[PDB]
Amino acid sequence: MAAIRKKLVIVGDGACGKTCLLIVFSKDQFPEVYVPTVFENYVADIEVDGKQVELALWDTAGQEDYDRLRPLSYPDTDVILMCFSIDSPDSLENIPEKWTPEVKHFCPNVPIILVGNKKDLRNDEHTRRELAKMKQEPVKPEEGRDMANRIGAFGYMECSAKTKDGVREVFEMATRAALQ
Amino acid sequence: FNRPILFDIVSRGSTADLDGLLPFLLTHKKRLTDEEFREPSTGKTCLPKALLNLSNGRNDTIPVLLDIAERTGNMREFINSPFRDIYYRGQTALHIAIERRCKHYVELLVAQGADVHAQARGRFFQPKDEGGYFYFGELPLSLAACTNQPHIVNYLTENPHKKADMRRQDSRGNTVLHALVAIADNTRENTKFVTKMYDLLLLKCARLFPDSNLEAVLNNDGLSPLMMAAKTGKIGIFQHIIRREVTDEDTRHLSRKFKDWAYGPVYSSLYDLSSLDTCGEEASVLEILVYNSKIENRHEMLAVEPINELLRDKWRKFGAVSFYINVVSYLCAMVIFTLTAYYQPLEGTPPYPYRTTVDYLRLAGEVITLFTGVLFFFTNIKDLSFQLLYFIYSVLVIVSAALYLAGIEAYLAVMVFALVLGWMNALYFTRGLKLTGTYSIMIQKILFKDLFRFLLVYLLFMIGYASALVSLLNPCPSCRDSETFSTFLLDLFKLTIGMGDLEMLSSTKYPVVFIILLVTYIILTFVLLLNMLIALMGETVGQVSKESKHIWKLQWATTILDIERSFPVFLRKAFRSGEMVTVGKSSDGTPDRRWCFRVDEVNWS
Amino acid sequence: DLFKLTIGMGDLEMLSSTKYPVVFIILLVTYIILTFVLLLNMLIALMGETVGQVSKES
Amino acid sequence: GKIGIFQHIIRREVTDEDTRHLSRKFKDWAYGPVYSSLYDLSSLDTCGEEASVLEILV
Ligand SMILES: Nc1nc2c(ncn2[C@@H]2O[C@H](COP(=O)(O)OP(=O)(O)O)[C@@H](O)[C@H]2O)c(=O)[nH]1
Ligand SMILES: [Mg+2]
Repeated sequence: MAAIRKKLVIVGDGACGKTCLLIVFSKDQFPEVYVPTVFENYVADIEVDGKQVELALWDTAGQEDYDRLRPLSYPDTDVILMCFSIDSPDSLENIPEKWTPEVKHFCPNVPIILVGNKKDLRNDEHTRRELAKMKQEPVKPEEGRDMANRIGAFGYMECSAKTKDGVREVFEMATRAALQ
Repeated sequence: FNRPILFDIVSRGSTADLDGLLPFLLTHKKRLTDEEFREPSTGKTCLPKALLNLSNGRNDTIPVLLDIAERTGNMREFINSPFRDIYYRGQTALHIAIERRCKHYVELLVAQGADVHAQARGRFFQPKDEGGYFYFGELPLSLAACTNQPHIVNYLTENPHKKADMRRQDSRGNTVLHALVAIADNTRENTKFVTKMYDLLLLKCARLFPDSNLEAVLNNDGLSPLMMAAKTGKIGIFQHIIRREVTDEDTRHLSRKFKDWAYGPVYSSLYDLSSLDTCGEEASVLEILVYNSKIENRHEMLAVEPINELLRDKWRKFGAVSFYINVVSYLCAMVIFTLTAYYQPLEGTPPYPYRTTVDYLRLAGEVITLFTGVLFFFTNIKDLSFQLLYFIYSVLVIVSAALYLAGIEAYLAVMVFALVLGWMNALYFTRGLKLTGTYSIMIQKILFKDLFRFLLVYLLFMIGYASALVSLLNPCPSCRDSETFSTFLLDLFKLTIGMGDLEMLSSTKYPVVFIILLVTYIILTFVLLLNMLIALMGETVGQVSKESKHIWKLQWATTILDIERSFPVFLRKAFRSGEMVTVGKSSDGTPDRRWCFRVDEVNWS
Repeated sequence: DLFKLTIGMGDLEMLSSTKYPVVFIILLVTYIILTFVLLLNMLIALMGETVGQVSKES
Repeated sequence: GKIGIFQHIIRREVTDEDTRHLSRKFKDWAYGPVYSSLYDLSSLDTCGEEASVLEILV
């Protein structure tokens, strides 16, 4: 029948795999060299519970004018995909401090999902050494559930855009929450 | 090179200047969709600016812009860039090409891959009631349908590249057929293409999808296009839908008025009672028409032959009998309640012995009136012109019963008040009579609510002022004590009416201030009563000759629908109007068994 | 007695019988105002016909 | 109570760029019918530093 359209907004810190996740979901191909700052004006066809949903993927960035025009993307949203890198924890501790309030102020009563992008780096040796140089450890799944507890988000699933693992169930959960 | 000069190049349509833009974008890694090429407030990119500055219907800079965009690889984002301003949010470049009546450019963008299902969510794309100007359904196909562009609609629905399905709905759920009902006026020129495009789209959606009826996709408010037409006061499209006839055999199952037999001038037409009489299964167009429709065209739609004859048949079948049964039942219940309250002994504190046979009769009558009250609560909480007054009556009687069980004597007063409301409520039954109709229609409920407000203000004023006066009384006729307030209130009311005596002035220590306060109190009470009478006469003369001449049909329709809604659903189906008839073969090939109502008419042309 | 009271002043002797005179006062005043409104309606009917129906019918 | 000159002074816009300090109704953006204008509030919402056109008017 008619394919409903749901508005999806992906917010997160700089270089936390937002645009890469959107491109992997949409074009099925991980960007090699030229990853755009924002992946904009794309609608993706997904099937959930035998219902056709067109996900209007809206991307937000934290650089230059994008910080100024990020507020304008929030109106009419249906699901919010807050993003934090699994490898980079600073996003995880910043999510509750800045991201949870900004989304709540412009998107009341809207489902909230926080996703652990760059999951592949959890076991990466280089990233582990870089974190140990700064006395840090990769985000644990238990830590992710603990962060979701503070916000009260719809759910927490980890994504690895480079390996194309988890890039589908996250959007399925997002459109399921939007269908509510 | 720069936005201020580039927006001038596209406006002037100078292809000879845009030559160097592509090398500039390649060497600076810039795309036409970056904020350096977008107006900041309106997010208007180059293409929307190119779509208004049209000379002779053509702008040669648009193909050049598209060719530059495809080389940059941003063609999808350039062709679908939405405005960000609250007044135009969501308006992509496709809506501008459809509003400007440019079929060639609509073809160009749809071929290049423009979003054919882009929702324009701006404030101007909101209904007039919600603070907007042009509500067209928010979709590119709906905009073309509401703009009276049949060729653009056909192109959009039959694109080799990507076709817009007619079953899509906007944020409010309004489909393409709903958007043709919200843009339809009552003028003759407007209704000769709204109905034409309505039928065009309905048949197109019937052939494309034989198993789907586009007139069956309810919006977010649960209204089909027919119910939306009934609610929003659009008479022409409502008549067209209720009298729709289509000749094509493949899509002839969409008709609603099937001719059955004819004899020269006279002929019988079976109208289809779909959403006109659902027997409470779903919303019925008649119920939205009588209650929800606040437009002045309610009487015109009630005069449409299927609806009028359906109401007449409902009245004939069980309307009069059930109306008189309800009148008799209420009258007998009120008489029983009056008798049981009267014969009540009230010997000392409640409860009271029911040992005596007369006492047992009182108890039985109290049980009967309690059952009536609890029935009214059951109906009201099932719901949750007299509903509110039947509810307040039941709340009052239950409060009285709770006081009587508690042993509080005060019950009589509360119980008495309830009885008064019961006698006032009986006027609903007298709504039809011409003599007291105008009083029963709106006075007894609306005027009683405003009157309750008025005597609430009056009672608070009188009580506070009585306290103020008794503050001045001589403590020790009307000397200050424990029961001073009640007797003083009685005396004050007596002076307000005119049956008072100036024995009050003898007690007071200070006559002059007491006289001043009383004269001011008479002034304010007279002002209150005068304002009450002013409002009374104003909203009495609010009913006018046209009103009083048209109300009766509506009130009789209200009477019949209430009586018909009072019945249980099985009883609702038992007294259905019309009969099943094999109107014809459906899309799947099975015959359509539709409940149809036979109306006999004449055509002399 | 109530017919006499509604046609003319009647000293309000019945409030001697009542336990609660305030509710009796409220009922009396609401009954009087309802009667006045009903009279105004059933007499504005004729006045409305006189000022509304003489346009072509008289 | 001169409505014409008051109206003109309130929405005075000078297109000349050499002397644009005089203008009061600057235009931030304007697409189609909608005009987003910054109206200068000098001497209107004075806040007590200066007499207010609102106070005199009301
Ligand atoms: N190892 C790994 N690297 C990733 C993944 N997703 C993105 N990246 C890299 O992270 C960089 C920043 O990602 P990007 O999407 O540009 O950040 P954004 O614009 O803030 O979303 C990219 O250049 C990617 O190469 C991932 O799942 N795993
Ligand atoms: Mg990005």
